[PDB]
Amino acid sequence: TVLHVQEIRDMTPAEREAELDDLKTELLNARAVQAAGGAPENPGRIKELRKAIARIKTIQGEEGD
Amino acid sequence: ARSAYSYIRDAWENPGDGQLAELQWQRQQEWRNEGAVERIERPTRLDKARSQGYKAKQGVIVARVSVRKGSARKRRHKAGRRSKRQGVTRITRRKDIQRVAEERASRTFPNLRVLNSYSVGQDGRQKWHEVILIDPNHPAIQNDDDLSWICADDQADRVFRGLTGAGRRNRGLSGKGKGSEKTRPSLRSNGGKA
Amino acid sequence: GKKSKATKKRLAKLDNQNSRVPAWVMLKTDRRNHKRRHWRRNDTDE
Amino acid sequence: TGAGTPSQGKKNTTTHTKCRRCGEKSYHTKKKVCSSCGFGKSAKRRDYEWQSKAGE
Amino acid sequence: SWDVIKHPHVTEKAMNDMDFQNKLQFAVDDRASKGEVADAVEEQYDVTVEQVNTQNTMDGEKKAVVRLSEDDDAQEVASRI
RNA sequence: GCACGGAGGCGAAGAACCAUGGAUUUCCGAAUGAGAAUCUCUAACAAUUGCUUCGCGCAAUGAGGAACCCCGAGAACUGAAACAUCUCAGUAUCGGGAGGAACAGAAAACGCAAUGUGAUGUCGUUAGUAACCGCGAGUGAACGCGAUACAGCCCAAACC
RNA sequence: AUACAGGGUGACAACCCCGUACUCGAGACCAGUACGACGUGCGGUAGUGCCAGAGUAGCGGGGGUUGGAUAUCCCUCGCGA
RNA sequence: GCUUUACUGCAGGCUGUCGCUGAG
Ligand SMILES: [Cl-]
Ligand SMILES: [Cl-]
Ligand SMILES: [K+]
Ligand SMILES: [Mg+2]
Ligand SMILES: [Mg+2]
Ligand SMILES: [Mg+2]
Ligand SMILES: [Mg+2]
Ligand SMILES: [Mg+2]
Ligand SMILES: [Mg+2]
Ligand SMILES: [Mg+2]
Ligand SMILES: [Mg+2]
Ligand SMILES: [Mg+2]
Ligand code: NA
Ligand code: NA
Ligand code: NA
Ligand code: NA
Ligand code: NA
Ligand code: NA
Ligand code: NA
Ligand code: NA
Ligand code: NA
Ligand code: NA
Ligand code: NA
Ligand code: NA
Ligand code: NA
Repeated sequence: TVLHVQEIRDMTPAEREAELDDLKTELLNARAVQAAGGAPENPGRIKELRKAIARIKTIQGEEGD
Repeated sequence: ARSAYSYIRDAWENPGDGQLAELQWQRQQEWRNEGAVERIERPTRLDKARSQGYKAKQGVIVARVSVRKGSARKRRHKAGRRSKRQGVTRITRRKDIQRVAEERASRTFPNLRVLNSYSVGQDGRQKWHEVILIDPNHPAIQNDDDLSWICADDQADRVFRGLTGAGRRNRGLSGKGKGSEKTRPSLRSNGGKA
Repeated sequence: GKKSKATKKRLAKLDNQNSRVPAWVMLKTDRRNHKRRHWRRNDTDE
Repeated sequence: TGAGTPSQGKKNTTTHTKCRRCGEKSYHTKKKVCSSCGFGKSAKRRDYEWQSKAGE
Repeated sequence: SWDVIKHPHVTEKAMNDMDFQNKLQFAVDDRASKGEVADAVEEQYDVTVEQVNTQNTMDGEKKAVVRLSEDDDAQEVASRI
């Protein structure tokens, strides 16, 4: 959602990897707030981050890296 | 006039007389120390070989196969069996030694398929037959009009389905007339009565 | 008796399946875990 | 010493375990062969025509 | 590609080790060796790793006990997440 | 998703849903580097073959599938009012294998004997006829006709 | 009404909704088949004993199988054009 | 199920002969 398709393609081979490692870290700091019984969650997002990483990797392979 | 082949073919009409007999008595000695399935470089019976499908090409293989002589190596019945089914010695298989040879061979060379076969002697305790196999995955043969068909999928593991020449002969499918009632088009569709 | 890294996982799954159906699925279906395995009364595999 | 109740007490040897191939608890760890799928004995799944009626 | 660190194990016991011993407990993939656990930790939180103790849980996962050098403070690291 | 809660999110950047093509696709598994009850140990077509730059370089096999199909191995209860040939029955079961269908197939055929027909299946009939059988119980075709669908070919050798 | 098949819908529905008839489109199968085109060359006479598949045709002994009777098909032993 | 000089068989042992199998 907060990250669309075209945009993933407009990036350079290095930006996908940079953004991927940015989201991977947010998703990782997400599972920690949850594993900590945390309540300030926003359920839709922890789901999105997963689907975003899919979209990014899906495109990485599509562009030849 | 007579071809060179016609000599080899004639010599083999009586393998017990002349030079061939002097030859058999020799080779056989070397043949008895050899394994069951041995790949030889050239057909012993060049004529017969060619007349069966042989060609000096890439993907055409020949091999000799030795089998024990005898009758049904049938084990005796352990449970109750009436007098008639009590056989072990006498009864023989419904599959001839030549055909057994073709299979031992096709197996030894999985990827290859069996063209044909032929006898090459026998002593007091074994019989030999040579076997012509073909590599249906080799372009030489896929392109060779005269052998092309053997590549067809529905030709795979043919020797095992009795599709050989020696197979149809064993299945009683020689004569298109009298006697073939119970064999054509197949033994199983005739309830196995031949 | 000693166990393997693998067996130890199987046992674990076998224990997680042994939990009750969430009180919330109750309300969502508007209305029973048929695979409740007691330790003494029942026997797992292996 | 009866073969019954009293001889049930020694039964603490392990035999048929979870077969890696078919997923049954029929892998005889002393023979390393499955009683169900045949894994360990045949490359082909063990199957017999008598696991069902004749005309079926 | 599999991730080494799954998430921080937060429990009454985990806190104890963290407070009085400067230890961080984790939830990690079961193929991840002590050595691997080490690296991924130093890399993810920027610290110096002393020792790692592993254990395969009755929860299908592996549990990593990682101790940070006398230079870094555990309580401070686990709080920013 | 079933699955109708709670919180939250997604959708006019046209989501859901559907169709087609593509990506990803853990470990065991023919399971193939080697070992193992789904995990482990230090680069791999393991094994058997074929072609071979004779280097696993290029390839092949393996195993699954409701039943059908093809080649092999082949019962007994039962019927015969007992029972041994015979029957059940080439049935059940077992071994090996192919395809989408298999198999068979272009006469060293038929033999309504003819001045005749003209590859092979299959359907109908011939026919429970001929033939077999402690001539007991029981087993049991073909040519032919009428239909369906049709289609005909290639080596070996002579001579180069 | 070329549509009174069937279903849904708070009771028995052609006309409330899905559909039904009519017409149309797409895939798959038929099938890389039918037809067409390209090359190759069909056939015929006279002469010539140059060529045409062997443990085969076939015989005998022993088993089996078949409706196959002497006259089914197969296997094995021995002999063999 | 067992038995035997019950009926019919079968392995098995003994034996002639055939082939393997040749020289004076
Ligand atoms: Cl074959
Ligand atoms: Cl006629
Ligand atoms: K009987
Ligand atoms: Mg430990
Ligand atoms: Mg392995
Ligand atoms: Mg009886
Ligand atoms: Mg009776
Ligand atoms: Mg048929
Ligand atoms: Mg009678
Ligand atoms: Mg019969
Ligand atoms: Mg007739
Ligand atoms: Mg009979
Ligand atoms: Na083969
Ligand atoms: Na027969
Ligand atoms: Na128990
Ligand atoms: Na967890
Ligand atoms: Na998939
Ligand atoms: Na391969
Ligand atoms: Na190689
Ligand atoms: Na009776
Ligand atoms: Na009786
Ligand atoms: Na007539
Ligand atoms: Na009789
Ligand atoms: Na004979
Ligand atoms: Na008894």
